[PDB]
Amino acid sequence: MHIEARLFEILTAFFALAAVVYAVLTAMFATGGVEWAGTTALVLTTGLTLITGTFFRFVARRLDTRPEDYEDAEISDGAGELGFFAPHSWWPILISLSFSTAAVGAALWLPWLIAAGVAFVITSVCGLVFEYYWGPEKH
Amino acid sequence: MSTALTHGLIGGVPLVLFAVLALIFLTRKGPHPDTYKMSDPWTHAPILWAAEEPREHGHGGHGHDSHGVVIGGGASGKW
Amino acid sequence: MSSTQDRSQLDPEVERHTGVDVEDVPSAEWGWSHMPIGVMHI
Amino acid sequence: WSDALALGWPTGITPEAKLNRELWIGSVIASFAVGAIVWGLIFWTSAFHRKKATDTELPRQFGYNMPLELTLTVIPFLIISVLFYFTVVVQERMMHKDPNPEVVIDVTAFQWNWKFGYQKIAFADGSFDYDGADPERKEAMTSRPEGKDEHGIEKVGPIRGMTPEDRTYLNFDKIETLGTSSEIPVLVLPAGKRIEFVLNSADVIHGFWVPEFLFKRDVLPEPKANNSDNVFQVSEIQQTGAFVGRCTEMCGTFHAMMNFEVRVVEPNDFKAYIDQRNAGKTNAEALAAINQPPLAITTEPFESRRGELVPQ
Amino acid sequence: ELDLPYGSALTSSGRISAVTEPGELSVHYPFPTMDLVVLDDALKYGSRAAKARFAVYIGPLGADTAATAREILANVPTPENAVLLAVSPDQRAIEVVYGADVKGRGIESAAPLGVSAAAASFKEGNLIDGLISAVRVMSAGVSPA
Amino acid sequence: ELEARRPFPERMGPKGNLIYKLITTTDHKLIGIMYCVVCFAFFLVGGLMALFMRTELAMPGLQFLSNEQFNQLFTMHGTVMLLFYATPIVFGFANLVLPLQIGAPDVAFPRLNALSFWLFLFGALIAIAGFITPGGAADFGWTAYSPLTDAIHSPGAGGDLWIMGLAVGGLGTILGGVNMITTVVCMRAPGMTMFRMPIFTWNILVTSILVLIAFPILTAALFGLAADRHLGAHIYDPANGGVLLWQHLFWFFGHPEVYIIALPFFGIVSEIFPVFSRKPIFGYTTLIYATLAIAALSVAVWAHHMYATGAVLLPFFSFMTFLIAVPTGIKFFNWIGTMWKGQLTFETPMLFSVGFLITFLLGGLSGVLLASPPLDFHVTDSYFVIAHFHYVLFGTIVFATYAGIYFWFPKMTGRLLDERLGKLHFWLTFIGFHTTFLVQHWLGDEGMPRRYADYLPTDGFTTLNVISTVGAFILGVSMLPFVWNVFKSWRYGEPVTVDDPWGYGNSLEWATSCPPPRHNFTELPRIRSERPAFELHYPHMVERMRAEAHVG
Amino acid sequence: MTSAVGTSGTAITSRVHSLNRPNMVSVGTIVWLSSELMFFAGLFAMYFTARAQAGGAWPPEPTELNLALAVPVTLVLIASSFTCQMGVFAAERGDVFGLRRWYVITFLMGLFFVLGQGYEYIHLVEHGTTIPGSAYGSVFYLATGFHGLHVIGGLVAFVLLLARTKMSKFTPAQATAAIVVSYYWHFVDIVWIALFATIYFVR
Ligand code: HEA
Ligand code: HEA
Ligand SMILES: CCCCCCCC/C=C\CCCCCCCC(=O)OC[C@H](COP(=O)(O)OCCN)OC(=O)CCCCCCCCCCCCCCC
Ligand SMILES: [Cu+2]
Ligand SMILES: [Cu+2]
Ligand SMILES: [Cu+2]
Repeated sequence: MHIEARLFEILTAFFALAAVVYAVLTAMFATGGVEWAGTTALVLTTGLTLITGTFFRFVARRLDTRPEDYEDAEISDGAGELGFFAPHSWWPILISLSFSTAAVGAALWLPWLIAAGVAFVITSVCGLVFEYYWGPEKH
Repeated sequence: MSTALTHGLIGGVPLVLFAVLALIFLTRKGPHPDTYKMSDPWTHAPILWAAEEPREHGHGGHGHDSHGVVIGGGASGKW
Repeated sequence: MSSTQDRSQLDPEVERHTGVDVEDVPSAEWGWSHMPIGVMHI
Repeated sequence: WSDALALGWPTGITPEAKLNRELWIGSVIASFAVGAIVWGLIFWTSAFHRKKATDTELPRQFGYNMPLELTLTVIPFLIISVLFYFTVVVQERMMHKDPNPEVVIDVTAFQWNWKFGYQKIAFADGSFDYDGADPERKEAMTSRPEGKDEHGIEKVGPIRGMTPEDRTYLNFDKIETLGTSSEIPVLVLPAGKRIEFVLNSADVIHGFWVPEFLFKRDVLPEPKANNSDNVFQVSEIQQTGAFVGRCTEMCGTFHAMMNFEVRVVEPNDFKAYIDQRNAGKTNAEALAAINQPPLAITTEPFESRRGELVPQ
Repeated sequence: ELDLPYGSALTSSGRISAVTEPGELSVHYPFPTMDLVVLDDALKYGSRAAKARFAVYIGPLGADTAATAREILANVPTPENAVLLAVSPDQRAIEVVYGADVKGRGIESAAPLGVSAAAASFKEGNLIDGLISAVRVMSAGVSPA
Repeated sequence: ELEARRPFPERMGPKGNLIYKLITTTDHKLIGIMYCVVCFAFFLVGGLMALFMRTELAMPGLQFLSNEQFNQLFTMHGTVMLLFYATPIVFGFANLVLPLQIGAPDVAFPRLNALSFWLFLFGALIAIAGFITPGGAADFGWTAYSPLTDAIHSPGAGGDLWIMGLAVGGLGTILGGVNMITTVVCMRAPGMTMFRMPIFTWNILVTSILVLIAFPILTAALFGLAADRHLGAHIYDPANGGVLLWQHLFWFFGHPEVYIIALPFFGIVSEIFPVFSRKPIFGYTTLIYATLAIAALSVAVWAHHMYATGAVLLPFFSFMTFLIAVPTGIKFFNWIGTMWKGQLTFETPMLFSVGFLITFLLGGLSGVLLASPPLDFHVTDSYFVIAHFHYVLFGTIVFATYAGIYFWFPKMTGRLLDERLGKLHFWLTFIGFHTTFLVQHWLGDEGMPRRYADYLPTDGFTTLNVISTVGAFILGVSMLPFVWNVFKSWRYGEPVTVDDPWGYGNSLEWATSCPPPRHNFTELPRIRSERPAFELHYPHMVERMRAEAHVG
Repeated sequence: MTSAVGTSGTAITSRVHSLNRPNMVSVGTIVWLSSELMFFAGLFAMYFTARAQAGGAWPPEPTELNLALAVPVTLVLIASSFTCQMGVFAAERGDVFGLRRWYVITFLMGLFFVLGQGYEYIHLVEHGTTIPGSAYGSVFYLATGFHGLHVIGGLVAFVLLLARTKMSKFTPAQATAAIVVSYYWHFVDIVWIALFATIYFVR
């Protein structure tokens, strides 16, 4: 994952430079000193990229070159057991509906509807997460 | 300005342009081959069509084997 | 494999011979499966 | 040719407007040259049809032209850097902030109309011993000794110890040319003088834009607390007459009904107008007295009726 | 062994992946799309009653027409219950062949009817319409197994 | 020695074979189709809002709209078209072909992308649902500046539903970004290195990062606004930096928003030129760097939408606004290079793809004019800006998306959209578009601020407004040929029995059956370069694609 | 149904073999946390703008931060992160019950943190400062209460993962689920450290 990590490393370098230059040129040459909104946003997007790139670099150093990341790799090299990918599931739509109920409860300031929507979101997320772990009924 | 004129313009210029462009384009020979006339010889390669109507035992090809043609009828005609 | 294949004999009784077919509705024989299109149109 | 090539930019009436128009003409010339060459490239590569003479042989299949990429990534930087230098030199004359304005107009823009205060007037030739009022700038410090609780809270106020319903940032003046919904305000300014505008918003953000000034600013509620340089200056206004001005930021429903006028009159006309306004008179009366149409001639206070099909 | 004249390649597995230049098509059938759809609808659900796969062979069938009809019926996925109507306008010939399972279900009695339906429309000058009519008549004749 | 194929492929399918998939579908290909269909529905719904604006603005009086009804129209039109048609359809296209274009069977978290679509759909509906309320939808602008959005101004429920509708829809966009970025990083073909995956997949990858950087800020800002509206939280009180805080917060999201809307369709356009120019994408390594630079620069040039406020470090953002134009220039020149000396055949995908170049450039050229604050002063918040970002959006996310739809309709349906109807649709769109917005440059150059429900007859530019309305109704009817084409081509229309209905395809998505098998592949070729499908279909070109490459 | 077409012990398995390839769930959760960092960036921007516009006395006179209570809760959250990491170490092993113990005490200490935050909230509220009562109070409550909502969501994730461990055999997939939950908890504690340094020390 060398290139995958390097992408975020480059983004982090650019965003760190942007945050530093913005902070300096806003602390001086601005109406009211540091803007404190653009500065913080730039600093924490630098943090976004830094976190992602650091994790990717850790993984790249922990991993031997994959067929995906290896030039001149044959298809048979990567051929094998791919992992579990969830087949059909109707829990995502229920999660979306529950979050929509909570959202309308927030918009129309209805605490009862907010509570109902949060309970439904908990239920639907529980269903989605447990979907492929619920054991057979024990009777 | 000339409420009626503006309404007619906004309602008609799109229609006139649509008609002109449709005449230009929709009246062009399509990529679909022209219908095969009976008088002309059959130039297209042999065509075999099938219904896919029934369920064919198992979907997988292996195991079907070749039981045989077992022809059980016939007919003929000359138009 | 902790499951046993099911088999059922459902008491049948129209003979589902003029109407819907298993190709269109897979469980035509198992219950009321087709409403005349005239009903929906009207 | 200049008017047509300006793409409908009004000929400015201030030195700043003229300079901005010249920069716009130059930038549009550059943009049209770039667009012409690129469209020529597109319509010339459209001549690379799939010629029927093309046998079973695919095109040159090259891609990956490093020197050409370097040339075409160097030249755009040069073009935009020249444009940036011109932009900076023009920007320098965006607010010269001359500490000796010849007339200061307090432009306070409330929900769906304007008000102009004439904060101060000080002609360079020597005249107009006039000044702003500011007795009415009264604060709303909610510094009660005690609130709902019995003791301890001694709440001062939410924001910097004050309440959002403060309005102290607003400035008020003796001569207020308030604009009513049925009477378009007409800020009258002397020709040939330096006019400063101190910009403020009573309720919400909106935008003071005189299209013939070739410049707009956003009147914000509390620009000083928002680090906004609301106040901006105009070195001169050469041409006299009535110039429309408009609201160019979201105000609410009647955002399109905030049109005003900036009528530039001669310095003697401004003398007479200010004297007659110091005397108890309205803006229309003062305009009529100085022999200039009282109502906004570039715009009307169009119907308060919600629309045409409303049954009156 | 040779792939299509241009742009078609044999993949890692058996399937051959082909291409066509952007302007043109793939099927290249010399019939209107709508009456092709009509004949497909016939073959598909006007034959569901028959429960025997109905097939149409417009290609030429030379030499002994009956025998070539047999060995092209062999290509139907399940010739056991299959009804192949083959028309060669290069020879103005019609040949209908049946599988062993589709026999005695009215198929044999419907063969002259289907052939006549095809022939009338063909002499009228409508190959696809004649094929559709023959399929309809034959499918009506056949009874489910 | 002959195959038994149906006379015509199945038109629609058996009763009840689709409804349950939509509810339970975990297939990205079908989810991408749901995105495209639903996104276009919001395009038609959002587009209809502009026709009401166009009809009203054709004449100086308020013929049939009210001031607030018109105000709700551009808020929801701008909102619907951007956040419910433009941003949800990049993940519609990503879900459509991004797993195909990298050799993956599915996305990283395929129940998550199903959630993302439903979060998009239901989040979008509750935002548009402000209309059914008596007050109306969100009256404030799409930008939704701070004090106007406070509970004091625009107190209605529609404004609140708009805020929460974006929060719900925003989450789906964020989650979708996690799938595409995780899919690219993790799920890839055994030979597809990061520098050999197609440009579109690269563009979506960087776009996903922009989504992750930008949208969470919006959700933070929206909750802050929602807290201010429902709790008086003084978060955006003007006495604080509220007015400039929201603009800083919003535009920091906003400008990346207009680039996640742009970069994906730069990839689509970049996918279509090489296949129809019959030559490699000119400067592949340069385009990926150009895309990377644009995303890096877009984050730090957000405030050039706030030049009029007079509260930002004006020189800093202008410089980077001129700096972010250069990479987009490199991308534009590379596309021409791809077209250069190529056997161009202007099928309906190229026709739209070339149209993108023509419309985008003029919108782009006006973009730098806006990058100059002195020019941005007079022209800010006027119809010149309305004409700028429509020549750029419509160019980038209508011309290109249609090119993507026309390009990839066979690859997702197995049927070819009619070429003649496609050409009719394009020229109606092209002729219609240039009519409606070209005059809007002049319209706004002279005094006419945008978001104006009515104007005086004495005010000039009455003839331009009707000309604009004429163009929009040409655009209005231009969607009839397209909908008819898709409607009669999904179930009918020339079937494609081969991969690459457009020969000379690349990106490995043209190495599978045009309706791809579930899990995208039965055959993954040996990936060697940026054009795997082309290498497979034309082995003789393999050596040439390496020999002629360097010369340029 | 002889033995199985898919020779897998668990109906649910890792999304990709993590020994040779990246853990896909970990990649996804790390990216999402990087996004939540920008969410908290928006909150921090609000707080810092309010701080800048404050007239010298940033926390108004009525408000008085109870650092005596804010330090114990911060230390408890740090301890929660440490014990969560111990639970992760158990998860890497097959120690189902060790993971359960570590995560249960993690959940208990996170709940204690939430309750302490609520105690400080009610104390501040009765001592004047409230969301509608002050700009400081409002920004502080917005930031700290959105973090509190994130902590509550983390607690929900913890209990949900424990329920999942109770219903199916421990596998690499479930260990990865624990790992990503721990990533979320660590992100939550890191943003809490940032918020604590910003509110109580930087002030
Ligand atoms: C896909 C959407 C998209 C894209 C690509 C862009 C691209 C650009 N935008 Fe865009 N912009 C918007 C969408 C977009 N914008 C939207 C939706 C608004 C909202 C209006 C508002 O609310 O204010 C907006 C507003 C906006 C403003 C504020 C206008 C105002 O409020 O007054 C400004 C500058 O002030 C600006 C500048 C730019 C620049 C410099 C580019 C450039 O990065 C790229 C385009 C320019 C080019 C020049 C490309 C062509 C380049 C070449 C051909 C190379 C050679 C040419 C040169 C070197 C000149 N944009
Ligand atoms: C993707 C983004 C996008 C797209 C595609 C468009 C497309 C169009 N926009 Fe757009 N527009 C914006 C984004 C977009 N716009 C934004 C962001 C603003 C600024 C908002 C603000 O500042 O608040 C704006 C502002 C804006 C204004 C200024 C409003 C004002 O300030 O008063 C106008 C005025 O005419 C306008 C017109 C148009 C027109 C005529 C089209 C056309 O190209 C649209 C084509 C029309 C259709 C496709 C409809 C035809 C179809 C039907 C009639 C069938 C209907 C069927 C059903 C409903 C089922 N737009
Ligand atoms: C979006 C939510 C809505 C908008 C965004 C809100 C974000 C806030 C997040 C966390 C805050 C938690 C801490 C809150 C407690 C802090 C103390 C305080 O707030 O002060 C007391 C005041 C009274 O003050 P008073 O009348 O002047 O009288 C003083 C008496 N002397 O209570 C209040 O209003 C506070 C009540 C606020 C409850 C918010 C619940 C949010 C749950 C939403 C669920 C998810 C929705 C998903 C949306 C898609
Ligand atoms: Cu206005
Ligand atoms: Cu106003
Ligand atoms: Cu921008």
